[PDB]
Amino acid sequence: EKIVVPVQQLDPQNGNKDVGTVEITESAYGLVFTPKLHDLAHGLHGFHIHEKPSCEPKEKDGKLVAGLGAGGHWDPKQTQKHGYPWSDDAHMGDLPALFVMHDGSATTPVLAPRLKKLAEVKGHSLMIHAGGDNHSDHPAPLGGGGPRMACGVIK
Amino acid sequence: EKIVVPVQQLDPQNGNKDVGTVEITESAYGLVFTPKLHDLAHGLHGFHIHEKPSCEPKEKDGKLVAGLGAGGHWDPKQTQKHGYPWSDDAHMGDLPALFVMHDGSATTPVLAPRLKKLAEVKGHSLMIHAGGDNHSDHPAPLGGGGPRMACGVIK
Ligand code: HEM
Ligand SMILES: [Cu+2]
Ligand SMILES: [Cu+2]
Ligand SMILES: [Zn+2]
Ligand SMILES: [Zn+2]
Repeated sequence: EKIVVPVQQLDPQNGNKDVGTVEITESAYGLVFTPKLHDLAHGLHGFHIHEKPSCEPKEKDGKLVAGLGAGGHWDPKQTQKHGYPWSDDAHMGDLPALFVMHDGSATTPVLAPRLKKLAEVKGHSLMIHAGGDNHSDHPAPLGGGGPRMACGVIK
Repeated sequence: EKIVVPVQQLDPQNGNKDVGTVEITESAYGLVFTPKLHDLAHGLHGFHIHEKPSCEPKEKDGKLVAGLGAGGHWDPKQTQKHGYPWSDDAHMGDLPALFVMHDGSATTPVLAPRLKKLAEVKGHSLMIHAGGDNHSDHPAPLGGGGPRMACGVIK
């Protein structure tokens, strides 16, 4: 089995852009997230599963915020702490960061060892942030991901 | 409890340079390699455990080849195939790639889900290549890592 997650670059004002897919598969050691993305900003990006199966924007402080409809990091165990993908004190949605090369493409797979079966992740959203991920809530909350750059619904 | 691996940039002609350490720790999901490196060439770099506890150069067909004293990828199960860290068909030494930022720093930890205890990696070497790693032997052997850029002995 695999899940093919369609991913859009988010722009609530001018309209989202299709940027490819991320394929989720089961390895013998956890779920593998294999990007097949194009036309994204180069850099190493925070990459997390968020709670709600939505990539819609939401209003906050008289501004429409991209991706905010996805809610927070997926946290079924209620750690209320952002962390490493191999830490049991981290949100279940915390994945290794996603690398976009200088040409805007992302093709480097990453493992989430705590996630074992595809059924676990259905009904949630897959988010790529503008910033990175130091896998801590310090010095910036949620790894320093910041704005939500691209998103797809996992189902 | 950790192994602190001292790492040098390899240059047989001009002399090696000290570039920091990589710390190895146990997690509940395998060994974690946490780099604390500086002044390396930027890029996504192949990162593997090699067979021999040496970072010395070795002459091959009349050329002194940096790091060749380390031997090949550590392959105790004899897969004879370079692959993903989460595949049982891959060399045991196959790690996720090492990110070196433009400022020369490497600080992004990676997981080896098939390695469980610190003792298993002692007596080997930790290699960082000039090239990348597509975790295949095609289109280039050994993921396209090419030359050996930096190394430390795991003790
Ligand atoms: C770990 C994170 C990063 C890695 C591994 C990385 C690596 C690279 C590599 C390998 C290249 C192409 C080789 C070269 O021409 O030098 C490159 C190009 C470049 N990178 Fe990065 N980079 C990272 C993050 C960033 C960030 C955050 C920025 C700035 C937003 C940036 C800006 C650039 C620019 C301007 C180029 C030149 C490509 C061009 O001429 O259009 N990089 N980077
Ligand atoms: Cu996120
Ligand atoms: Cu190697
Ligand atoms: Zn998180
Ligand atoms: Zn290998």
